[PDB]
Amino acid sequence: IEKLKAALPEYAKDIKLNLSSITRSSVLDQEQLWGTLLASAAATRNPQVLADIGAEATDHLSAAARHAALGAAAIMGMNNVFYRGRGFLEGRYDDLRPGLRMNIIANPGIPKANFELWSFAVSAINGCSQCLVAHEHTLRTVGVDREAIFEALKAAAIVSGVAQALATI
Amino acid sequence: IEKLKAALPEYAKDIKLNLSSITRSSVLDQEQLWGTLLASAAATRNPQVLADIGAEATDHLSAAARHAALGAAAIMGMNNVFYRGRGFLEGRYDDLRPGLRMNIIANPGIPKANFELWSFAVSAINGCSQCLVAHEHTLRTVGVDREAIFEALKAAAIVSGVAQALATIEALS
Amino acid sequence: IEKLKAALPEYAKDIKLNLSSITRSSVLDQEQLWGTLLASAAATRNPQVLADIGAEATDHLSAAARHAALGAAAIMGMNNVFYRGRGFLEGRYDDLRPGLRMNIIANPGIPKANFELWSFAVSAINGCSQCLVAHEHTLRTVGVDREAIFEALKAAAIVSGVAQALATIEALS
Repeated sequence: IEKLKAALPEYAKDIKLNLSSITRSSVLDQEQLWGTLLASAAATRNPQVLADIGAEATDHLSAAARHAALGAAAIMGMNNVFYRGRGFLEGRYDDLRPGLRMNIIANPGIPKANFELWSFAVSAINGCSQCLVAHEHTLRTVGVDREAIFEALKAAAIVSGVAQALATI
Repeated sequence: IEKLKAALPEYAKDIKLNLSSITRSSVLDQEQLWGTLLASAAATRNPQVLADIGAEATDHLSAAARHAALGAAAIMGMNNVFYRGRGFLEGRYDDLRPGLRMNIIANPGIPKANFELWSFAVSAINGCSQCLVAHEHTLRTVGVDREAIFEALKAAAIVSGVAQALATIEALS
Repeated sequence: IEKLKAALPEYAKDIKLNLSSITRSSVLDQEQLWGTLLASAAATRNPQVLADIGAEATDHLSAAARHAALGAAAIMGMNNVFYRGRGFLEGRYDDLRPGLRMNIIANPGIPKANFELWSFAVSAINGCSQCLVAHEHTLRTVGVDREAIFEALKAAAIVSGVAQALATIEALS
């Protein structure tokens, strides 16, 4: 949403400059861009941005896609915490069974190439490496350029910057 | 708790099933099962979520209990930053008095245990290993199990997933 | 300050003494302690805290300064995520070219040795080791004392504790 680029303060010019440029590249198609932009935004917790990018991510994302990217955010929210947490315990709990349900990572709808990538984005924002890494893997395998994956990280990072600046005014 | 479940969308079923399972569970002291779901929901920072795990906790915890829980998140919000922080600085700050009071550490009511428990929980939501390890090494001393610390982590992670799941819908309309 | 200290609960007793203690600081400046305080509040994302600190802020800080601390939080918000993610990938992308504009960092408007203190404090709140370490290195290079940097870290953690503490009350009841 352009009203979103317009809401950014003047001491956060860079973020604006980075938002209009990331939100209109090409390296990623539309479903991969807006899909990541949507996932990242719900992950910032700033509803302003989620409402805006989402409104824009309707003329690009499919009905299933929207739910997908939002599901990714939902489920990485739990996992990013779990795995990073276990990871900090020197493997001392790797034996138990997490029990956490997550049939959705099997994507329950939409291509994994995209699901997986949006999960990357979210993991980048939440700060969980044991997840950021495996998704870069699951991706790299199914394909996806090293360029596309990087741009997504750039997307997560820029969405996070917008959230912060809009949350300072 | 049961109310909050009809909230999540069709795209977050896992979270739902996940939420009814962690509480339906019985791996730890019912108390340990709420000041952890509480301190944790408080850690998430979602107002809606903190309210529900606020309702079913109304004496589901021992009054001074909530104080300990909610006090765990509050004091950890400080600690998880300072310590994670000092831990990134190559140890060039390991000898400076972090004149930060945290006396609540000598927990109020609740015996100095479940504190380190939901404390541990909170540390997970915030991502501070430095703390997460100490509260675990200590928890594994006051005779606290391990399936229970694990159970706590599952709890911490699930509420966050519930937080994220909710906050997205709570905004869009 | 005072108005914010009284809004906090009883159990958050330790944070109180902390914000109160961090407030009447000598270690850092008026501009320093306050851009940090201001940038940290913005970083905790808590509306109320940004407001109380801002209100008091625009009193010890110049417009160019208040804007700088807010720009730091905004820009670190982008950078703390990118750099952290790239480090998680183990340099396997360390030179793919970020292509992310900054410069607010090159020239923030006010003296760097203050903008850096502010970016540092925010990187501690977001938890980016790559950034904290860079900004901490930079700081020493330009003359700031580790006591001062240590003071900024504390500020950030204490402010964080405030946000967390005030957040729960604001939610429940």
